[PDB]
Amino acid sequence: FRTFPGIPKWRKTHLTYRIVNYTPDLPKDAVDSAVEKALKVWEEVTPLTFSRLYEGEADIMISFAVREHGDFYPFDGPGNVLAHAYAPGPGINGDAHFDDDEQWTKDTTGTNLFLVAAHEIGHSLGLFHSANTEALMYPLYHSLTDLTRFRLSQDDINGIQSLYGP
Ligand SMILES: CC(C)C[C@H](CC(=O)NO)C(=O)N[C@@H](CC(C)C)C(=O)N[C@@H](Cc1ccccc1)C(N)=O
Ligand SMILES: [Ca+2]
Ligand SMILES: [Zn+2]
Ligand SMILES: [Zn+2]
Repeated sequence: FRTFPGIPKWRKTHLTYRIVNYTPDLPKDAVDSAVEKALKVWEEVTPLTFSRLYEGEADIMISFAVREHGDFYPFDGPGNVLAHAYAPGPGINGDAHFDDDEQWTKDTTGTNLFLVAAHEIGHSLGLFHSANTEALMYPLYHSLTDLTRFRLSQDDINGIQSLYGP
């Protein structure tokens, strides 16, 4: 698949992200916080260091839409998941649009801009898709591992242990 070694299309252990827009269901700042947390443990695992936009383009920049836009996995509307993204290279390199349609939350679930952010931050680089418990590749927004020490996927091992190449 994607990912590894020495990192994809940016050989620096100092990368960035940017919420292009923000869907104004949770605070803009809370949707940013949903993403920004994702980053936070992605940086614990790989040697990389993510943060909001330094300059220019980024690794993964995230917009907001869904309500029948025509992209990847869009428009299932509030509740479910919904980053309807593209990989590192594909889209606006590392692209993700969060169900703008939602009513961003954490009713244990509903939807949290947070985990699809991980599914996006991750989807871009290349640990993209697997089937394990602790993983960000795990099926949904009942994020077991929780982003504090999010010990991501089994592909996160054979992906993020590449990212940290430098
Ligand atoms: C952790 C999550 C953010 C990413 C995962 C896993 C993945 O990589 N899919 O490609 C996901 O997209 N799961 C979707 C698959 C698809 C819709 C994109 C899903 O199962 N969504 C749940 C949403 C949900 C939420 C609340 C309750 C129950 C279910 C569903 N529609 O069954
Ligand atoms: Ca949804
Ligand atoms: Zn879109
Ligand atoms: Zn996926």
